[PDB]
Amino acid sequence: TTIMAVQFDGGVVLGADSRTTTGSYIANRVTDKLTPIHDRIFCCRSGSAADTQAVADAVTYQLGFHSIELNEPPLVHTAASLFKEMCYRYREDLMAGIIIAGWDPQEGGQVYSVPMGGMMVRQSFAIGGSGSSYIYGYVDATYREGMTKEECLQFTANALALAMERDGSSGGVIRLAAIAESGVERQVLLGDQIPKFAVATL
Amino acid sequence: DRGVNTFSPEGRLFQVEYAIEAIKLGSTAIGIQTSEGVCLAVEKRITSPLMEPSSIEKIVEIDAHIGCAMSGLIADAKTLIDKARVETQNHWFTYNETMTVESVTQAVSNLALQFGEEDADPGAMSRPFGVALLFGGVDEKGPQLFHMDPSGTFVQCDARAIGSASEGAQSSLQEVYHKSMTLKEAIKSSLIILKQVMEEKLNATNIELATVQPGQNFHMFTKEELEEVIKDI
Amino acid sequence: RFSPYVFNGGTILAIAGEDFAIVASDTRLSEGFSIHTRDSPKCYKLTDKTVIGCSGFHGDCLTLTKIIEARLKMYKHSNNKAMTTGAIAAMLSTILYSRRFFPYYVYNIIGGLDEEGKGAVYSFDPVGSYQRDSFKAGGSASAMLQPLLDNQVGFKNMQNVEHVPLSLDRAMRLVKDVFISAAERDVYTGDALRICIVTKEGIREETVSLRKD
Amino acid sequence: TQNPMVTGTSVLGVKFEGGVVIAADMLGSYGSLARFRNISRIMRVNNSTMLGASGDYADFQYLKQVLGQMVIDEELLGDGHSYSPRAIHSWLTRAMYSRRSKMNPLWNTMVIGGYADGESFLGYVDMLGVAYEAPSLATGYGAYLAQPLLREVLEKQPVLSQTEARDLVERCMRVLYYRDARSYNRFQIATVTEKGVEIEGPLSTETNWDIAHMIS
Amino acid sequence: GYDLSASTFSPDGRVFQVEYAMKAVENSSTAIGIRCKDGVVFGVEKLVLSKLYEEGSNKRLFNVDRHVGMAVAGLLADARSLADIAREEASNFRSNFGYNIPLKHLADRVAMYVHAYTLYSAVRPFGCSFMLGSYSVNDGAQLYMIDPSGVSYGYWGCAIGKARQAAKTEIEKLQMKEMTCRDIVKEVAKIIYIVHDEVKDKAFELELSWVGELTNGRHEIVPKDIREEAEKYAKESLK
Amino acid sequence: MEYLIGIQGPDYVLVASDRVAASNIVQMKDDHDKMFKMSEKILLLCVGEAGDTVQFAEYIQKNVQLYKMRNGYELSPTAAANFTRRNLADCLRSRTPYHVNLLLAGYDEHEGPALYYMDYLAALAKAPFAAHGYGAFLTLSILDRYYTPTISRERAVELLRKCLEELQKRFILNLPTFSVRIIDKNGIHDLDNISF
Amino acid sequence: NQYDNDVTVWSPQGRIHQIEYAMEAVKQGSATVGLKSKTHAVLVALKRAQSELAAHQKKILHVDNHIGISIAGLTADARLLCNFMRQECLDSRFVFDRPLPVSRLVSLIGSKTQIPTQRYGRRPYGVGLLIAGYDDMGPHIFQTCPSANYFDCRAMSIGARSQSARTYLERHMSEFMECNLNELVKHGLRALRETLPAEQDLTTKNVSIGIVGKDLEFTIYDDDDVSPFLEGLE
Amino acid sequence: SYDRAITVFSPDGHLFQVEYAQEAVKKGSTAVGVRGRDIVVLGVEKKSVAKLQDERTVRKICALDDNVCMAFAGLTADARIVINRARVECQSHRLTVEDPVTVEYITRYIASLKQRYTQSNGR
Amino acid sequence: TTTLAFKFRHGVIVAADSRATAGAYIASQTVKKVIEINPYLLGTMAGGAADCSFWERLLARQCRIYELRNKERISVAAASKLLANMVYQYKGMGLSMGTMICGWDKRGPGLYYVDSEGNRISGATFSVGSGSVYAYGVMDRGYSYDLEVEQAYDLARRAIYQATYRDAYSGGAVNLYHVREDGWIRVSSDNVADLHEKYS
Ligand SMILES: *[C@@](O)([C@H](CC(C)C)NC(=O)[C@H](CO)NC(=O)CCCCC(C)C)[C@@](C)(O)CO
Ligand SMILES: *[C@@](O)([C@H](CC(C)C)NC(=O)[C@H](CO)NC(=O)CCCCC(C)C)[C@@](C)(O)CO
Ligand SMILES: [Cl-]
Ligand SMILES: [Cl-]
Ligand SMILES: [Cl-]
Ligand SMILES: [Cl-]
Ligand SMILES: [Cl-]
Ligand SMILES: [Cl-]
Ligand SMILES: [Cl-]
Ligand SMILES: [Cl-]
Ligand SMILES: [Cl-]
Ligand SMILES: [Cl-]
Ligand SMILES: [Cl-]
Ligand SMILES: [Cl-]
Ligand SMILES: [Cl-]
Ligand SMILES: [Cl-]
Ligand SMILES: [Cl-]
Ligand SMILES: [Cl-]
Ligand SMILES: [Cl-]
Ligand SMILES: [Cl-]
Ligand SMILES: [K+]
Ligand SMILES: [K+]
Ligand SMILES: [Mg+2]
Ligand SMILES: [Mg+2]
Ligand SMILES: [Mg+2]
Repeated sequence: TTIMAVQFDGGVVLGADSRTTTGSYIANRVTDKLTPIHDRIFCCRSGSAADTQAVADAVTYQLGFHSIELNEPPLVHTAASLFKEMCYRYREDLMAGIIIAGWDPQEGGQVYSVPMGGMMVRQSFAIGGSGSSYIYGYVDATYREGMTKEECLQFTANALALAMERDGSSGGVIRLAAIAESGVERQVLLGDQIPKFAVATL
Repeated sequence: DRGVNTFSPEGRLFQVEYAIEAIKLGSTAIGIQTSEGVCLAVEKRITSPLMEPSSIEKIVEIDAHIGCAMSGLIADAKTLIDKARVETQNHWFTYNETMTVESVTQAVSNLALQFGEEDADPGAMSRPFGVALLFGGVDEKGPQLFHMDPSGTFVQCDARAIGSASEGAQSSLQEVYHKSMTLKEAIKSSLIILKQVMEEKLNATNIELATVQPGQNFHMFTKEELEEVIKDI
Repeated sequence: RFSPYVFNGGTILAIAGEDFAIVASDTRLSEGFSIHTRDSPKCYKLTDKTVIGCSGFHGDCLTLTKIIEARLKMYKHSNNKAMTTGAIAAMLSTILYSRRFFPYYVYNIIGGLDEEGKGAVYSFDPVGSYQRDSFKAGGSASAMLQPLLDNQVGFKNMQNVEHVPLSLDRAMRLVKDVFISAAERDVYTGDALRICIVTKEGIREETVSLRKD
Repeated sequence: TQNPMVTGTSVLGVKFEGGVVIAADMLGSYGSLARFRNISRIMRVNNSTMLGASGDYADFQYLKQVLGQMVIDEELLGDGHSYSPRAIHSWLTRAMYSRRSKMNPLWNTMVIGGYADGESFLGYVDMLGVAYEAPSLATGYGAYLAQPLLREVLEKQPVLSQTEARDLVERCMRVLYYRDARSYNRFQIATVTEKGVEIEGPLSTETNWDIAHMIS
Repeated sequence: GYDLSASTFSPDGRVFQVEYAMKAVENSSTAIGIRCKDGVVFGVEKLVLSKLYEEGSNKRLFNVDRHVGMAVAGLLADARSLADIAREEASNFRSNFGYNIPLKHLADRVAMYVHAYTLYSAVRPFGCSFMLGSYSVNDGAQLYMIDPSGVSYGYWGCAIGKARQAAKTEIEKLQMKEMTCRDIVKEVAKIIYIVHDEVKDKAFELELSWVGELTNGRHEIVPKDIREEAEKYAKESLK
Repeated sequence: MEYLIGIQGPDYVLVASDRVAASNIVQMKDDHDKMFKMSEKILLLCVGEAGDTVQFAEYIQKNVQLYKMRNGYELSPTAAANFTRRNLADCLRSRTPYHVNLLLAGYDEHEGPALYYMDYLAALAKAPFAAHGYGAFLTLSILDRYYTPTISRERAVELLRKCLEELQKRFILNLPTFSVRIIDKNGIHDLDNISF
Repeated sequence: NQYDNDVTVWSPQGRIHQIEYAMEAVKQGSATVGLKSKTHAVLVALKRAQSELAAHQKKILHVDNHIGISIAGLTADARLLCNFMRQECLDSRFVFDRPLPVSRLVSLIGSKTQIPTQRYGRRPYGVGLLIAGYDDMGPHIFQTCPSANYFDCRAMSIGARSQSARTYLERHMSEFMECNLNELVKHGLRALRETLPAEQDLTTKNVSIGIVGKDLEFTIYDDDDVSPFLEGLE
Repeated sequence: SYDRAITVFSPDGHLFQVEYAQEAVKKGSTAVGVRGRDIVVLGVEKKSVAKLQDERTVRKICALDDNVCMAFAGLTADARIVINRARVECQSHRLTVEDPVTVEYITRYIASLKQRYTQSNGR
Repeated sequence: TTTLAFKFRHGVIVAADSRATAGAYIASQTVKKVIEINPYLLGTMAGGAADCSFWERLLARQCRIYELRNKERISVAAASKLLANMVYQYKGMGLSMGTMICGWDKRGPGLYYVDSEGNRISGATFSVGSGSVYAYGVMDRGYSYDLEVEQAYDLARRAIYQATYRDAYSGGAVNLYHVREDGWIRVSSDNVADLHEKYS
């Protein structure tokens, strides 16, 4: 797995590879790792498929109920807090590295990391999953303050493609989502649409 | 019908007031505290010559330094006596010392209002204890007599009677008591008073008597030792 | 394997006289090859007549002393008098045994006056075995202190010497000497020696400097 | 926590005349990876008290949540009583000991600094409930690299000015950046005086690499 | 008889035990709240039943969160119990969701707790009514009132206790939507003095609190000097 | 280490058990009794882990006696054996298993003599003869060689003595004396100890 | 009537008769007085003796070094509540290593004692307390009731004929803040003495005194130890 | 679980449930005991006769253990409960003391069982 | 530790050393290993010191309660059984205890061995502790039911002595008690260094 999210002025971009593995067998080559938690709040999942599905389902339930009770859209920070509470409390029984990202009317586009262990921190951009190791350098050199939505989408797709080339544990297609006040726009980059960088032959 | 934890308009618990009235159906017991020790004396109240008098036990040892005389509903007293015994042994176990008479009395008195029907365990106490108790003993404060009743109120007394004829007996105790009175005088005085108040002719089988002294452990008087004291009285 | 224990060092000592008790300890608190602080005494006042010395795992020393303090007040409230030195010792035995299967990693020595006004020392293992002693060393350097006390206070292995009563002044000299000797050889014992002297007049305090290496 | 995940390295503290200063870098490491490079490892508890934590950051965040809520609860009463630095240090000792005794520690080592009633307070609490006070403290590699320098200065001059304590802390942070492979050259300094608690940062030390040309 | 348990309806569909609990609130001296342009102000007529009591004793104004005040009437031990419930609810909300409880949600949660004590022979209804007040830049000023049945509504102005109707008629004279907290405190003090029956109950303390732009959204006691000025204004206005 | 043996004839059951209680390298008692009277015509012989053995046997004993007091008549040997088995098996997977091996001997008015064998797992077998302990390894073949179902009680005591002499000759442990009892229509009889 | 046996039954006037009845238990106890200055808090109690040969019931109890109480009403309820107070104080020293502030302890009593007033088959506590304490905010006198209400007091008296004591305390309370300790205790004794029949006087057998302040842990004076305070009521 | 207080005091110190239990005993068949020099004897009345009854099944005299027996008067179902409880207790005593009960020991046990059912909720 | 006891015509002899150890460190030479349960009943201690002291002190508590409740002395059988039933629940949890319960009751002189493994047995003679093997040898070669009182004291003292000689973990003093029909008495305390002088 490689997961990523990036803030821009008015929203967020999220991205993931699509590979589920047991050992080195690919059990699903087109996994959807970006799961909607509410109308404008998604989570990117890494670690155990069972654990992250169970936790995402439970948070969807909690956040939904909370939202109906308050009669307002939920805060991105609230969604992240609910993940954090569950990931921290059950840290000894879960293997879950989560990014929560979305939009709300109060604070705009926001990205939160909830890594294994269940800490929570807001970030400009976040990467996670085992493939993320191979793109720390790339993201650190390429990130610029003030990127547009379209630039965040390219930045994300590039980072993910590089990770997917090098990490045996990541691959398949790139799933992207952009979230803003106007809604959610999803897309898939496959085959020739995935950014390409040569193998350095002699 | 009302609940067991209902207050009357005078600010008393009905059940406790009624338990106090049950003490008046008991045989008379007397306690006297002197500088030489305490004595406890009780009317047995034999109801048939076929009854074994030694099977009536209204004075009991709590520990070597502490005895207890009871009046009222005697069956109720068993769990209180056992709690007193267990507490003094716990205190010995934990602290390697004897428990004070006051402390024993306090421990028992904390059971008193622990009744009621919707706080507690599946079959906890439904009512107060219909018992009054005199604890007589010796500790580092010297000789000591304490009284306790079903309200959980306890207090030190120089001399005290409880049961049916306690008014009466308490009046004679005011008349004869003095702070410098000897134990042998106290023993005689309490038998003289029991003799007045008892319906039956006093003798060496229808009373019990015990002492505790600074020298000497809890001691129940034998038939032969009672006969000796009865001669003068 | 999280371990719930660590060893923090500390040497303790108590001596019973005819009308006094001494309780003494070094003030170094250690862990591994490091010093946490040079000013952490191992003696705690319990009553006007009783002092306790505690060494071993500092987390347990702190907890146990706070438990003892609460229990002394509970006793005083239920019984209307302060706990005697003997009753504190008996109670500590039960508190230690209550953790028989997850022990307090603490070596305890009580020093105080008994009910006749005489010096009393009680020594403990971590699970609450105890007895009265005439003198006792405990903690990190106890095997260094104890033999000299056996010899000099107990007169052991000596012929042709009068078995005189232990004066406070000589007891004091011995206490300082043995800690000075221990500071030479036990890496954990050092910085300063704190001495509490319990008498009928109260508890007073002396401190003596030790090597800082 | 059985297994710490994202962790913080050393925390330093030193008393000075009129207050206490503490220092900590802004790094959460994930094993050797310098993963979260802008996190604060210092908390203002209330007006008289501050706290710095080494070890597991999620466990620190939990303590911050609990302790923050405790201060709020107390302020609601509006009754003229506040938790002193010593009280907070006591509470923390109990909490860590209690979690140790359940075999489920909070995986942290903490430094509590405060100023109340004319007295500087500086106290340590570790994950096992080992707690004490001292004129200077340093957790982690700071115990080996910083504490020797703190104590040597304090022996020559037990009473430091604020500016002397601040310069001494900066020298220690430099050493730690040279020699601790989990450190990072972006830190905060927090100070407590009569006036309250101030947290400054992000700060950096100057470094010298002349020795790179002294090998042949 | 049909009025001994909260688990028994009367033949006309009333729950008399809840009505009786309401009568305890209606025997109590008066508390008022007023929402205005930039906050909420509370005032209580606090009857002093003995001169031996300290100034401040038996407060009827509470902080239930840093941003939320509570003003009570009725049986004071019941009210304090509810303040503790409100505090626990605010605290738990912050722990679980990670931000300050919105006033309306706090009002609704405590009202459901009150409501739970109106269904059963096992417990009795609370003998208290209370107001909750807050301010924030996002939510503006909010004032809610909750009664022993567990009903909860929002208000521009509100009064509870024995001179409730007389207080409401004075509150209706203010254009509170356009006034500031500093203006409204004087009018709160004025209204308490108007509805106070100086013949029947001899001595009272005025208790004042507020939350608004001027306190940065923190619920706080009105400062002493401002309270004294408001009292002086109220007294002279009585004339 | 502990030896039990039983031999059932036409109208009696003969049983014996060693009398040693050992600990580490020493015999601590040489007159130990491993037999428990359950009722007038039932013996339970119990060996195994210290504590478990007495705790288990005395619990069974008290309950068999309770059954008598409640009902006016005794459990049969077979009912008592099945009761014993139910208890052991029910404890096997509990927090309190009992590590004991047993023989149950009895005489029923209507069914005649019975000998039952039980191991610590609570497998129950009726047998014409049986034995427990390491000593069983050296004596069961002697029983297979010489036992017949009509064996008289004299010859059973002779056969028993062959078994016990074989332990003296061949077994590495010092088991010098044995308790011997017989059960028949007239109850439980003590015979002389067999000693070396 | 149908309204007076259950603490869960409101009367049609908005009252709870069981709570009012519990308050009668305190009005019938022997009188006790509490008062304070800038530096000390004092309790003074009359002790009732059953017969001429009984000791006289304890009225003043130690809670912690900085807190003591005087009781009126059911003695067993007084002990239960005193044990709760003691435990709350011990907890605070254990956790925080500092004394529990007096006003926080009183809040805990209010909250604890309110609970049984709202549940079927439970009863109020039939005891009233005067609480003397000293903390960072100085000396305190608090009063607690069977209703679970409590009061912060300049001075107070509860129990039988305590109206007289309260009248004395109002008359002299402008003097209390500036009193030395001896003056303050004398004022307590004169207030308590107003509760007595004209024949009878304060003696070493019937007076109990409790004192706490800046320099003084909570201390109880009984029997021969009250004599210094009784001599010079001149 | 049913926790009603059943045995309570009345004005004048009476426990009416206990007094009514004693009325039940007074309507039971007569039972008599005499302590001899080296024998003890129990005899009991009746109760019904009735030719079609199996006599064995209604005895009012019962072994508690080998060395202790009892007779009762009153509610026969209640007696069966008490008897079985006492029989269990005799086996605990043997188990933990390795002596048979004294008659006073098992009496004291039965009496305290009875006392508990005058002071426990729901019974 | 070495402890022993034996029944004979004139009651029961009980003897012990006085050493305590923590590994190879000698922690004390003055431990009392014979505990006074009541005036006619003694318990002996071998194994873990805290374990023996705690459980025998609890035994003493229970025996005293028994006496108050039943109005008679507890038997040696019943006392040993109470102790066995208490420790049985803790088997496998690491208690280390080996005790002899020594008294005189209605069946005459009484002696039971009880331990943390669950054993409880009556017998004529026992020795318990790391030095027991050495004590058994000398006790066994001198024991008789018909020993005179002074010969019985001599045997007990000598058996413990010889154990202290061979066993690194036994030493200090030999403390000797005699349970008689009217109570136990303390008979002697002899430092092993003084016995060495005497027996050569
Ligand atoms: C991802 O972390 C990925 C994310 C997951 C949310 C789809 N994780 C997995 O594929 C994990 C192993 O890490 N696999 C599973 O949980 C197993 C699911 C099926 C199990 C049976 C086939 C036995 C990456 C980087 O780990 C993907 O490689
Ligand atoms: C004894 O068995 C002896 C008997 C005991 C009642 C004193 N046991 C011990 O000495 C045991 C052996 O581990 N020691 C302890 O329980 C710890 C004693 C105190 C340690 C200090 C740290 C105070 C013999 C044979 O084991 C004696 O050697
Ligand atoms: Cl998935
Ligand atoms: Cl992660
Ligand atoms: Cl991750
Ligand atoms: Cl992963
Ligand atoms: Cl794939
Ligand atoms: Cl009476
Ligand atoms: Cl970061
Ligand atoms: Cl902060
Ligand atoms: Cl209203
Ligand atoms: Cl009173
Ligand atoms: Cl009362
Ligand atoms: Cl009130
Ligand atoms: Cl009053
Ligand atoms: Cl029962
Ligand atoms: Cl010795
Ligand atoms: Cl018993
Ligand atoms: Cl045996
Ligand atoms: Cl051993
Ligand atoms: K790949
Ligand atoms: K050293
Ligand atoms: Mg799992
Ligand atoms: Mg060094
Ligand atoms: Mg087992």
